[PDB]
Amino acid sequence: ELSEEKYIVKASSGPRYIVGVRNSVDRSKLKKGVRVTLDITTLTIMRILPRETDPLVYNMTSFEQGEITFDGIGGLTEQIRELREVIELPLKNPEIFQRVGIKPPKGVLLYGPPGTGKTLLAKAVAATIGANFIFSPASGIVDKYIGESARIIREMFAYAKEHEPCIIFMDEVDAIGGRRFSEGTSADREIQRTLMELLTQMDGFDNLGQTKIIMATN
Amino acid sequence: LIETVFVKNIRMLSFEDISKATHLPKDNVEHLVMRAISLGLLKGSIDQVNELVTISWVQPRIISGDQITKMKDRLVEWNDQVEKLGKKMEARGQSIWV
Amino acid sequence: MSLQHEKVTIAPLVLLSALDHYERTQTKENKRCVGVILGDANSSTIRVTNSFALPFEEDEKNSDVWFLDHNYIENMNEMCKKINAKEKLIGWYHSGPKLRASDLKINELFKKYTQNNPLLLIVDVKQQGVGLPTDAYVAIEQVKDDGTSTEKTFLHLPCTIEAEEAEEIGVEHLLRDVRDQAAGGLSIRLTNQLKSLKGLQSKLKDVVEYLDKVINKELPINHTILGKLQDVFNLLPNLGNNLQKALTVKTNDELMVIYISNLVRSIIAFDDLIENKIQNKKIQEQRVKDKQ
Amino acid sequence: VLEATVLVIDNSEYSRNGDFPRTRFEAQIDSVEFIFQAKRNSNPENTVGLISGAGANPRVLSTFTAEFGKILAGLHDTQIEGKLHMATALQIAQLTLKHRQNKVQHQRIVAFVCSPISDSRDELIRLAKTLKKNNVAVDIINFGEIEQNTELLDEFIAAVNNPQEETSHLLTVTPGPRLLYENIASSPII
Amino acid sequence: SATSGEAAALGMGLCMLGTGKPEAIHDMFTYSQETQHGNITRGLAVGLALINYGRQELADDLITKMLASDESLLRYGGAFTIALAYAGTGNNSAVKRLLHVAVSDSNDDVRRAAVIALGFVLLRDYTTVPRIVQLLSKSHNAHVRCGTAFALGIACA
Amino acid sequence: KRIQSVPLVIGQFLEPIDQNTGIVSSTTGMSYVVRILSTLDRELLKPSMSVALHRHSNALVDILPPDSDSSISVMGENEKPDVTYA
Amino acid sequence: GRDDTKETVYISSIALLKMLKHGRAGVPMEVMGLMLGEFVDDYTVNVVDVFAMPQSGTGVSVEAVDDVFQAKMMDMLKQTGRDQMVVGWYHSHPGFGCWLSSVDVNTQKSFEQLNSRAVAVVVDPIQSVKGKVVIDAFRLIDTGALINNLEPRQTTSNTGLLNKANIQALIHGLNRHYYSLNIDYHKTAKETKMLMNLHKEQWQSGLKMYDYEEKEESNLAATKSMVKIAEQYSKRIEEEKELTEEELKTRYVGRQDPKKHLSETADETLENNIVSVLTAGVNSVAIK
Ligand SMILES: Nc1ncnc2c1ncn2[C@@H]1O[C@H](COP(=O)(O)OP(=O)(O)OP(=O)(O)O)[C@@H](O)[C@H]1O
Ligand SMILES: [Mg+2]
Ligand SMILES: [Zn+2]
Repeated sequence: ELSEEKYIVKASSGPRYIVGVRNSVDRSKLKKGVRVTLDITTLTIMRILPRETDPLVYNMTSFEQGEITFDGIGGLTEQIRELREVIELPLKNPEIFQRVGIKPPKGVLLYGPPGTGKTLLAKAVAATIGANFIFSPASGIVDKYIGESARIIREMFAYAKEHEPCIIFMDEVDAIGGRRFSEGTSADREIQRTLMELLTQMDGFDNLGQTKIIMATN
Repeated sequence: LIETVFVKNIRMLSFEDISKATHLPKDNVEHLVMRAISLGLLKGSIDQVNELVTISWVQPRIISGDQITKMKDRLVEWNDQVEKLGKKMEARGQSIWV
Repeated sequence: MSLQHEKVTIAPLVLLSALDHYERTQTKENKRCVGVILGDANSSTIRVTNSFALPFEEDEKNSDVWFLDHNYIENMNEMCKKINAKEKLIGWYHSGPKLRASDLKINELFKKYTQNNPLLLIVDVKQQGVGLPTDAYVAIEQVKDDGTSTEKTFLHLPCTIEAEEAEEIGVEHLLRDVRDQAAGGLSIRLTNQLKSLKGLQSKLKDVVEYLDKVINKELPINHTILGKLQDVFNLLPNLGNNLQKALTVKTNDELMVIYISNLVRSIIAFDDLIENKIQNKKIQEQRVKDKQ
Repeated sequence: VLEATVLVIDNSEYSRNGDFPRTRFEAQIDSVEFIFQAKRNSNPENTVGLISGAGANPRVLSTFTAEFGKILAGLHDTQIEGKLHMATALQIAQLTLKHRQNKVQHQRIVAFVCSPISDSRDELIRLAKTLKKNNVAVDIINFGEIEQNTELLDEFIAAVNNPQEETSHLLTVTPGPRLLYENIASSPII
Repeated sequence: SATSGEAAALGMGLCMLGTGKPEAIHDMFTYSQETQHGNITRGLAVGLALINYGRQELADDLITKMLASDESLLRYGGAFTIALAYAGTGNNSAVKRLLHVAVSDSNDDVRRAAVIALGFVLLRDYTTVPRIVQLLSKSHNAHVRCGTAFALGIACA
Repeated sequence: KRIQSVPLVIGQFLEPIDQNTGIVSSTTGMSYVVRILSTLDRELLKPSMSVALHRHSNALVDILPPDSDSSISVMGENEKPDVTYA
Repeated sequence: GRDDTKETVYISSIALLKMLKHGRAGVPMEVMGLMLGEFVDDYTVNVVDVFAMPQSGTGVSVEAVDDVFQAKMMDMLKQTGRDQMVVGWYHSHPGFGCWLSSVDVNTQKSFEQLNSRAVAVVVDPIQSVKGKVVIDAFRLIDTGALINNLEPRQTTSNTGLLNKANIQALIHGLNRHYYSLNIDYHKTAKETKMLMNLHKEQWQSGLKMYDYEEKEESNLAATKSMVKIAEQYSKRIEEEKELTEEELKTRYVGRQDPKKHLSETADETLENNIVSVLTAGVNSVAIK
């Protein structure tokens, strides 16, 4: 906010601009981050559009539904308890987690032999319990263009902060989970940037507010 | 007290004058001025080591016809002083008044 | 009830529309011209921004024969709202030259159309004045100065002419022949000082004249005015003793600072002279050895 | 006929009385209704006005208009207070007639009086001759204090008495058990 | 009529040239301050300039009037009135006033007229003119440059 | 001061070549050699500045408070982490 | 008569101020309003004042030509004078520049089929600055006069040829569809005398000395800054001995030149100090 009538707005194209605002837009609701509309000719702020949801995030959270419930899962009853003590308990009883003093857990890395229920459990969690589920494939994040393999993760974690509680669930993470090479090629180097971006937005210079991450691999 | 302050004028006073003009003893004048200041009649300050009661702004009074002439003459003198100062200022710095 | 009468701000467009109105309807002498003062309010500083013409009529007779159209106010209101809904009626103005009898009476007609207390704006449209030709007069009810029934009368407010971005551009373009854009800072401040002194002298002469009138009883005796004058006299400081010494010591310090600053300016001029002489010598050498 | 008219209704304390049921105020409102309707039927181009002669100095309630909505809303918001300064009201009505939107409609005034005319007689005759000079036609419908008003009403009409122009018609109908607009329909109008 | 008005004013000025009739002066000056058409005002100004041809001291008035007038077209006529009153004389009152107008004025048209008038006044001292106008010929305002070009053209004809 | 309209492109000053020219890098991506406006405080043209550029000409026309172009912001109090040395 | 190039549109102060106020209030919508004036003659188009047409929900297109509003405003402006014609229309083009578009051309055609001499003045509140308000009227070319190639322009005077057509305006087509006109704001002595009041201070502010503590803190701070700047000046003079001109031409581009700061501080503090002394003395003498 350079002045009352001079703003520094970015553009989806990429260039920055020094843009004069209209007369009806409430100047109070103009801080770092708010999306605005720019007139194509004179580049003048018009509207105060709310936060954005990347289409590659709605395409993730808008999975069908899943008809299997916790009854359909058999044999797995102790591990169901262990998972539910992190998925359901913090989201519906954040008082025992206070007087006892435990820091609420964030990640639950389901793992086992291929074909025991590591994905069916996630489908049950999506159907049962609740909270805004975000199913995440491993390779469904990686894009050809530079940086977009990390911007997608950034929007994935930003959507959760505005939809608390969130149960973000990656899958087959051994695609972007590999032990970072020391002499890998160019392809394996851009992925490591994505692994850094994912890594920081769990314990970095910020606290994950109410986001739980479920993580499955073979 | 108020009428003597307004007649005798003088921003200062004395304990003896107030005692004579109010019939109170020279020891009760202090409490008299206490009441006067507290009630808002004056805004002065006492001094007992040397009895030199100091007076400031006094409660206003309705102005009679005679007082108008004195105030008018004082206005005339003030306006003449202002006009002379303005004339001197204009004459001295006419090179930069643009 | 809102107390919003502390400060009044007028954009030049309202006033110029007033002048255009007066020169348009061919108003001769004694014929006042009246319009509305559309603007924004509900804040401490009442701000006038736009105006329009009104079909005000009045014969120079009994003060109650004044006529003014009621439908015109609302009809202008609707169109102006269509153009801009941020400008609301905040009263009325008359084309000077001074307050008249019906000002209190007609103000009540605008009570319903206005939301707050209607604002009166006197406009010296024919320009007999020397200072600002605009002054505000909000009608308020206060006790009589003569110890009689409380009266609903006008109160003067400090009015300052100030323009916004839209109108400052036009004002600066229009008078871009007489304004001294060079001027100088200290010179313009000293000119302002002299103008303020002359204004003080004029107001003093007016007060003296009014007192001269009241001693001859052409006007009644107002005890509030006399009390204010006596307060003015009481507040007059006596200089010609402790205050005198404090003022003298401050003036001496201030002159010492002036001395230091002038010394700095002189040394800056010295460096400028040295550099300029060096460059002149270099130019002379250049021309001499390139000619030969 | 294109005829710009103003209706000087009276809301004085005497006009509050109820010799005509319900009240002289309500009867005056009904007469205003009838006059507006008749003028509309004669020609819709004619514009009518509403000026109240009471409530301190007279206050204009609406300018020359042909729509009943605004004036009728004004009729519901004019309290019965003050006296009838009919001289100032007539002067104001004359002032309004200068600003007809149609500058061809002839000037007409119909005034309702329900209180004594306690005005300067010479000034009243001067006003009447001024109205005649401007070709202004005035009609006065008297019901109420007929014993006094009729001393100055005939003088007004004999001072106006337009022979060839719009002739002024006086009505001093004594309070009777018939509808007021029926009484005013024939004699003053036609 | 704005099409015949300019020519009518110019012919009226030419017919009474040099005479300085005290009636045509008043008539044309009064009429110049009424006509809304722009062309007629300048035509009357030039006619007034032609009227005062030769009458050096007699045309001291109409110079205080027109060079202090409000309509920017009338000062354009004041410049030419100075040019034709003190024509071929080099009188210094006219030259000083012409310079003051040529530097201190808003309408550049009047600046050009004033510089052309300066060139007209010193026609009997053609040696000097390229010395006074040398400073004129380097001003930022282009109208002054055109004026001094015309002044040279008139002087050293 | 008319070129300072309010469509503008933020650039980054790189090197002052002359008194009235400079090498700016517009946000569009490519560097330019442009003429600096003769009203700016030329003492503020520090390298890697946040000067503004005219839309179609790229002539430098305004210098900005150098804490404005920043996409990264100084950590204030809403993001103040809540751990201690203890 | 094939018009002429010396035609000039005379805009009064009221018209220009209303134009700018209405243009700045609708950025970036291209608001439009009519233009009340009179046709003095073939060469002059007087303009008295303007009033605003409402901006319908169209956005950035000048197409709301509502007739009810125009008729009502014209008819009941007559009640208080302003008996004038519908000479032209003005619409603001904020940001782009002064030039007509196809929609503007169609609207001006509509106006020409009613008056045939209607100007199309185009304000531009965004790129206007205090002294160079950009304004220029337009009027459409005839039609098939391009067969004669004599677009209506008889250069019987140089007063029309002096103005130079804009560069980007020609891109949209200036001499191809609408020959440009001249613009001459005509003032009045009453208006220019008294618009001076915008920069006339209140009378009771000249003799007002400000609080006598800031006038000492400011002096002390200025003196300390002067000391530091003098030290920097000493080091500047020391460093200047061994520098070549190709650097000094660009040396003080990015760092504080410790000479203009010294002069600016000296002049500012001396002006403030002189004003303070004069105010103090003047009030001490005259007020008493
Ligand atoms: N406990 C269980 N009860 C019933 N069916 C089960 C159970 N565990 C797994 N399944 C079956 O597993 C299938 C779902 O895939 P599954 O859970 O075997 O994959 P996964 O091990 O998570 O895969 P990946 O190796 O890709 O990580 C379904 O057909 C479901 O019937
Ligand atoms: Mg699986
Ligand atoms: Zn357009």
